[PDB]
Amino acid sequence: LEQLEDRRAAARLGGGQKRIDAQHGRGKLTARERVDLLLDEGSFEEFDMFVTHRCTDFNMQDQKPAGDGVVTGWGTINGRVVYVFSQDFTVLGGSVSETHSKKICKIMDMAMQNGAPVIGINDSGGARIQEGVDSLAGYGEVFQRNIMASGVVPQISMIMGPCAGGAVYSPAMTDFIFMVKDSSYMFVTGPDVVKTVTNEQVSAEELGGATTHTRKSSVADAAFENDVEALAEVRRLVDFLPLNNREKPPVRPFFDDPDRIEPSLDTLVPDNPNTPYDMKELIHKLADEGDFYEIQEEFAKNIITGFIRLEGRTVGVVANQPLVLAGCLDIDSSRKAARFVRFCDAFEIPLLTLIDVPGFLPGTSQEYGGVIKHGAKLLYAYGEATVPMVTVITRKAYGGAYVVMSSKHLRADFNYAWPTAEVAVMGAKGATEIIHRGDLGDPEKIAQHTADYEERFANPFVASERGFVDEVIQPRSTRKRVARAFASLRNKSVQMPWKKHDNIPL
Amino acid sequence: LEQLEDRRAAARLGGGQKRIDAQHGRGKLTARERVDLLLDEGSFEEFDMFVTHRCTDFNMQDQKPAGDGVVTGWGTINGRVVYVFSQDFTVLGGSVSETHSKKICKIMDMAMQNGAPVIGINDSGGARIQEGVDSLAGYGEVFQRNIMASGVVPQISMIMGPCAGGAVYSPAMTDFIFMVKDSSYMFVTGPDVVKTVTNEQVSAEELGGATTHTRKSSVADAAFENDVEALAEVRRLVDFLPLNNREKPPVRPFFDDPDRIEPSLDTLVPDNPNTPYDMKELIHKLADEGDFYEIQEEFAKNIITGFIRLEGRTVGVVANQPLVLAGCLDIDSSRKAARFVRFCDAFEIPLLTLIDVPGFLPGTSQEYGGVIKHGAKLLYAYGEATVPMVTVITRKAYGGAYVVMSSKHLRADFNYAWPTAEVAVMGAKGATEIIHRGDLGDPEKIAQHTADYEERFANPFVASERGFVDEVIQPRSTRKRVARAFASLRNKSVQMPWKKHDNIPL
Amino acid sequence: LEQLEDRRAAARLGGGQKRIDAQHGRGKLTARERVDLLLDEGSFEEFDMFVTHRCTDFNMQDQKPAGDGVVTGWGTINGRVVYVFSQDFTVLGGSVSETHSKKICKIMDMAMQNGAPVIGINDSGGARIQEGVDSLAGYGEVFQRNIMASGVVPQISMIMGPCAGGAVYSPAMTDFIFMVKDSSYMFVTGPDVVKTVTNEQVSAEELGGATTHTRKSSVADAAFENDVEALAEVRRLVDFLPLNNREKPPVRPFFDDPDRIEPSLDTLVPDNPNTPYDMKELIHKLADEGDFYEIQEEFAKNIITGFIRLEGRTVGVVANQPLVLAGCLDIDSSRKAARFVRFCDAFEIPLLTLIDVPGFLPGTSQEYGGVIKHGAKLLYAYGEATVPMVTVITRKAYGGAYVVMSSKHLRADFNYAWPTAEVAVMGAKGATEIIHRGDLGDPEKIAQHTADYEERFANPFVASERGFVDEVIQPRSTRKRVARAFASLRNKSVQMPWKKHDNIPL
Amino acid sequence: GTEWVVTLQGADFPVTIAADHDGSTVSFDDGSSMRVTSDWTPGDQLANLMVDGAPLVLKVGKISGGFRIRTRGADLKVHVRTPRQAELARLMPEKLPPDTSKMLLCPMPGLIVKVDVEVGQEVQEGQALCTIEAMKMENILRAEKKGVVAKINASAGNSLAVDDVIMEFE
Ligand SMILES: *C(=O)CCCC[C@@H]1SC[C@@H]2NC(=O)N[C@@H]21
Ligand SMILES: *C(=O)CCCC[C@@H]1SC[C@@H]2NC(=O)N[C@@H]21
Ligand SMILES: *C(=O)CCCC[C@@H]1SC[C@@H]2NC(=O)N[C@@H]21
Repeated sequence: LEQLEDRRAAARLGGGQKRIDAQHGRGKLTARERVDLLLDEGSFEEFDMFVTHRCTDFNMQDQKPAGDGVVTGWGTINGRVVYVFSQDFTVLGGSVSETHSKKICKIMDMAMQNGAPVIGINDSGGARIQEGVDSLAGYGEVFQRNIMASGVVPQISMIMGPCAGGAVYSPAMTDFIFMVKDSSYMFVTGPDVVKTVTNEQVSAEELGGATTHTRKSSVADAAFENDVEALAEVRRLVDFLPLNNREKPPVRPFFDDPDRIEPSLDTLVPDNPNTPYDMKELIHKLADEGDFYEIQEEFAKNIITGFIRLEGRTVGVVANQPLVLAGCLDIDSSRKAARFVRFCDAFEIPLLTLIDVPGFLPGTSQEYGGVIKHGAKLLYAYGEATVPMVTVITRKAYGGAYVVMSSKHLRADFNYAWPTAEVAVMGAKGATEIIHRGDLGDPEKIAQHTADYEERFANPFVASERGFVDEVIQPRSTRKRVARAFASLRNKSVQMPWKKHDNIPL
Repeated sequence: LEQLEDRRAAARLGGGQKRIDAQHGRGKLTARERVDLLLDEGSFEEFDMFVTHRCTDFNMQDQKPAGDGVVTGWGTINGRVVYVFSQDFTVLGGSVSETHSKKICKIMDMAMQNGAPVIGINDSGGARIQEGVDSLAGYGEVFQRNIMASGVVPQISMIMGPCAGGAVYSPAMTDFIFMVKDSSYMFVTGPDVVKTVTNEQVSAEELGGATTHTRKSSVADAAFENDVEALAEVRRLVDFLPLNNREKPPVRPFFDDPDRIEPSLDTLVPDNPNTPYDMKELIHKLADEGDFYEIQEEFAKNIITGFIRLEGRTVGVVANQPLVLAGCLDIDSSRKAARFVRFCDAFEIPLLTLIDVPGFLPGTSQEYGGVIKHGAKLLYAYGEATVPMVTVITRKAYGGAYVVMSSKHLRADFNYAWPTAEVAVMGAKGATEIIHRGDLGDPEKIAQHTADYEERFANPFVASERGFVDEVIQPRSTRKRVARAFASLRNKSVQMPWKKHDNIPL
Repeated sequence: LEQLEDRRAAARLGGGQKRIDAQHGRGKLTARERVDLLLDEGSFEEFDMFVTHRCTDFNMQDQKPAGDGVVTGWGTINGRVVYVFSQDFTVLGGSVSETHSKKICKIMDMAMQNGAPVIGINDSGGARIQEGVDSLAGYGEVFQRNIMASGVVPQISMIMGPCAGGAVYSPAMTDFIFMVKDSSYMFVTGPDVVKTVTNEQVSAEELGGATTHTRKSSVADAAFENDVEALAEVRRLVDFLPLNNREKPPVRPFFDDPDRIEPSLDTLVPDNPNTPYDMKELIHKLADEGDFYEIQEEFAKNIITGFIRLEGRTVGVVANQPLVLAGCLDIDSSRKAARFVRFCDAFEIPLLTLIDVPGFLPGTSQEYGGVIKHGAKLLYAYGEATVPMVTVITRKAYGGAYVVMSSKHLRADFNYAWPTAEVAVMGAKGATEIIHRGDLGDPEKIAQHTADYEERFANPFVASERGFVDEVIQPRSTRKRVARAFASLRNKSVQMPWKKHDNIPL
Repeated sequence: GTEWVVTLQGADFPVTIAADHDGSTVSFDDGSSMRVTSDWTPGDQLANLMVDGAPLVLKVGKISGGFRIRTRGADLKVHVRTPRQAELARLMPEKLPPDTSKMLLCPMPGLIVKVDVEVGQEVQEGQALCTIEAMKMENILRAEKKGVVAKINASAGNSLAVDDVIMEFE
């Protein structure tokens, strides 16, 4: 029947051409166009295209659009199966109803039964108020599913419009949250209620816009320039990810050599210890084709987390940034890396940790803020992780932070060190003042006592004598060292004690 | 050999009678005296009593005290095996060395192979500086163990003196942290460094004193009046806990009746909705002999978390407090309950959730602080939880929060409601403004539209029609309803999908 | 830093150029040179190169060499990862200390976590006396590891110098022990104590030399001519072994045909039953490219144990040798094959058993020696084994022995027989004297009774009528029959009852 | 244990217990011994006992080292510890309440619904002072310690943020 073709075409129109224009007007693509750019050209199979809601209150039944506000289905990304749903803002604002959720649940349930990621494209006005608790329930089933699949299949969240209220909590639980620079936002409570309750006046963009979240709240992982790159970059991400927790990170051709030497590295650590250097230089040179997909770049900048490949295999990376807060660990940097580590581990992605940390960031702000708990998270993460862990300390490794950064006490596999490494209880200075009390009134004793601690302990060799640093290597060879180190760990298999689940600090 | 008796008695002296006095002067008991009050009278067996450190730097080898700063071993609490370590502040300040940790690791490793809790009594000046990285490694081995045992065997931390630096991170990862009102404290960085770096001058007690942590930082679960009650109250806690993640909560005699009726309850929810009531009244009347061991009482007071027994079995309880922030859900309250939930679950302790939440707390403060992530944690907790979950909504249950508070969509078992319950998308007012825009310029339309939403939706019956509330009960019968509800769930067995671990937001 | 290069090169010198010569003087290569020839050219990555001991007694702390006596790390053999440690005799005699063992444990622990063999190159003067119990503990952690890995990852021990005291017990527990003809030896107690306690005067070489052990004690699996062939033959061995108990025997190309016919075989069994033949001829003709790596060749020569490949896959082989003790089974032949069978099974290597045994070797020496127990070991081994088991009886298969030699009652898969096979309760003679008592006084009755038992029972057909021999084949086709027999069993999977472990006689 | 130390109205009573099925026999230092008989069981807020044949009715509550007992106008913490418990408890510092500001700061950014106190009025420790409306929820603020109102500076309808001094006390 060409009647079918009509219904089909009919559906495909969403809230209609006038609204479609409205949308485009905000520089926002349509639900369907977004899907179109996400999946491998013509590989999309749609489901529940003619689904209609079951609301009867408030004359809601006089407006029963097809699809009910969301496009769900499956397709592939570079030939690999992926499940998706794109909210159609032009249809009842892409408001969440019993039936809209159900549609999302169908593909989530399918992603789990078949071991394939789920890409969620949120662009909704929020709940469908007329449905009363059915709107709430709708969210519930999505949440539950979101929760059950955590660490079982990747869940990449894409916010390309508004995300308000209960809704925020779903993406919240997915493994990644990307937003589109200016056309997207999300917050639990609206700017207007923030007014009537705080008397504070603030615009949605200020409240929960892409920038606020990629830089201040610790909620989004990146803010993309617009709907097109946002989608291009998501596929990029997926190409690195494993399809689920059973298979290991995907492999693919690589036009680079595991034995590549970067002599440039040999002078990366500046002579003067007060002078930074950009840790990212190292990352790039080590990374395979120099490709580094960074996560949460604009947040907790005193620490870097990203993905790279080695010999064509995915490798997650956590590294300290001297350029910011002097590579200190802090509540935020901690929460930022902590989750990265756990995700990579839950999904068999190995970890490369590049170290140069002084200690933690001092402050009443930090302690009152709970570093005791947040700080621990990253520690907990490495302690729990069982994927292959390789480490390279480039310079500073002092005290508690030293231990936290994938130390050998957390059971990392390879603990490499640059000659410029310095692993110790604390800096020579402070160390001295504690070890030599009755010697301060003699500014030459302590000037000498420090000059010795410095000469005897600030380096990687005392740790070497102990075995805590498996080896001290020439900076240029890092790529070579690390690459084969991971290679030999491809078969690693380690068992944590049985337990329903962990109790990591929150 | 009475020579043995001598060596023994010698060791028992710690850093000497003069230091023992010093300690007592601070209102602080000795390591050994704390162990003495914690364990079943004469049941303590000590290990590694004559252990000495292996340091040779800084003439450290001229001071080789027995025990090396910590008292380790096992014993029982009410006949149940428990592993313990009490740091001896009088011996090298109870400073952490390679060998001090080793001693702690031996009983941790033992607690895990035999499935019994570990009680940590921290009272240490910090790392033993002279040991260099050996002190760090010492911390590492403890940390790792803390991590592997998370959610496998209860780990209760008792801070009864100083806890500074890397050290704080251990208690951090344990399941509970209790402090002793005035003689204890903890922080990652000391007050003096906070000055040299922040130019802010603050006292140890201000920086990380019992109070600061029991109500500002979210780190401690309670601040006991002094060493004696602290030790008493900890056994009290241990009496509720299961010995490990295999057995279920312990059982014991109970002089109360599962069919007890509290008519008083029938009038606990005030008629005027703007008038609070203390949710704790309910708890006590439901709880067995009225006993309620509260956790984190002085923090995130807008929510309550604690332990009670029903028919003599442990039941965890999470409930909203109208008396504070109007029972709102907020970052902190979320972080507070979320962990409580997860711990109870990991250890097969059922949950009773008493509800009366209006929504989440509005504010730029909240959004910029990441409620999207933190708020989610409690949701995640209930989603993930598989122990038996019973819920009683006493009044308010609106929108997102409604879903988060152990909703039927998170797969709770019993979803009871008091006639005074009101489950809905949002309040009648706001709901009306959204559903009826073209009607605001007619203050009698909206005044009537609200009066209808109120009359038609603010109640537990629409939810009942749907099945979301298994039943609406008479308040007086709650104890009876809930008790047998759990009774029937003792066999509950539910499976979450296989995964290395979860990826909960951090 | 070229300073690094110096430290590095300094370490590489071991006990110094003067001692290196001493070593070379004894025809012995250095620790590092041995490692150099063992691992794939440039594929060795060293660990703990700058480790120094922690001893303080007997001025031991004034001699803190780098590496502390042993060279550890990993590398590859034909591209497959292997973990290794070579004891450096020139350094404090390659004496075992707390730290020397630690180094060995690090790579043992790594071999196990990644599923790769461990090659141990022992060349040590024994324990480091000055360390006291720490030397004992040092051994302990190695032993423990040695034990946990037994049958989980192949452990090949190479003795290339002295090995005395507790030390011997480690290689004792590994899967193979190879010695170097004249430069090596091993014994629990030294020749000098053997004197002062036995008044017996014997030289180290006599007491525990390569020869003594490869043919008298039953301790070594082969004595190699010198350090170079020793190393070469070990890789040869490794090329047959699986990397751990999870994967199955490695596969590789093979320039031979599974259907090869050796007509020469049709006349291998001599007409006269009192004339031997060399069972090894058969083995070579069946073996793939005629390659047969023999284990314990020079010991219990009445039985042969070795490895061969078929269609490029590894196959273990146990076969009777007529040339010695008339292919009798005896305590030693039993112990010798029994373990071979068990190792092959523990590692999924199939077994081919070639049979021609008359029975067990009679004697007071045997009975008082416990053949009841030792004899059973081999029986136990085949009874327990579940890898694929193919058998070919070339001639004699009488009584008990018949059963022990991978009989069909031990659930072997293929029980082939050459027409020259003779399976029966016992020889025609003895059989007759028991069956016909009242007939001995008639030397023609028994002369005829025997002639009938002989003509009616000494063959493979009565056993065939019973199904005990799946088929009787033409000798020339053995290679063809056996090859495909195994081919068809590649999927074999059989389950033994659950148990912590076996209780085989010791 | 059988030996305990009951610590009442600042008085210590080293005591020994022996009990069978009927009741219990508590013996004191001076050789004297009372016989306690009771229906009581944990949780009962009221305890009807029979000590030395004479009725003793108490109101019970749990406390770390024993209970809060209330008999006649009496109302006192009764610690029941073991001799070493007691011994050590004696080394515990004596708790001194916190300090109070004579300035009632507003802890919730809300709206003042009502003030039920006048200037120069005298207030009891814990007495209702005012009532701020939070988020459609009433919060009653109360006197920290007994005192007298110096000055008030806010009234019905007022809307104050945190810390804003609501009242002052002399
Ligand atoms: C100069 O050395 C002033 C003291 C600064 C100490 C630094 S700041 C961050 C590092 N972590 C820490 O706790 N102290 C270190
Ligand atoms: C009345 O004064 C205005 C209503 C205030 C809104 C309340 S505050 C907490 C509740 N949750 C939410 O997001 N808004 C509700
Ligand atoms: C012939 O000389 C007499 C028979 C000898 C018996 C032989 S010796 C080893 C064989 N096993 C056995 O028990 N009997 C066989």
